[PDB]
Amino acid sequence: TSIAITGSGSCRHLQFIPVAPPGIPSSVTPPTEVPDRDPEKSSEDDVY
Amino acid sequence: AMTIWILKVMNFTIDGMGNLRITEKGLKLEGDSEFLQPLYAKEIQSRP
Repeated sequence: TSIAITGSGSCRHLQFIPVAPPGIPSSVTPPTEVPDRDPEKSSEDDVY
Repeated sequence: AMTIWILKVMNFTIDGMGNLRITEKGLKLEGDSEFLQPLYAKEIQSRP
């Protein structure tokens, strides 16, 4: 009745049975890079 | 004379108790720290 030839293993990104798939995946949102910097400080008590 | 003795003992420079500083969270040590007697601790959780 039906034949479904599908990829796997090293063919993960490949499907070979034409089902007419219109699937268009979205794009990964760019996350803001958050580098952490801890330089030394002179005392803010110098102000007082 | 007594206050100058305090300033000489604790080395009250312009920026606090020498390199040691005291803030809201707790001690911030801008110098090395070698202790003669055994210390104690509760956790040591280094920052990521």
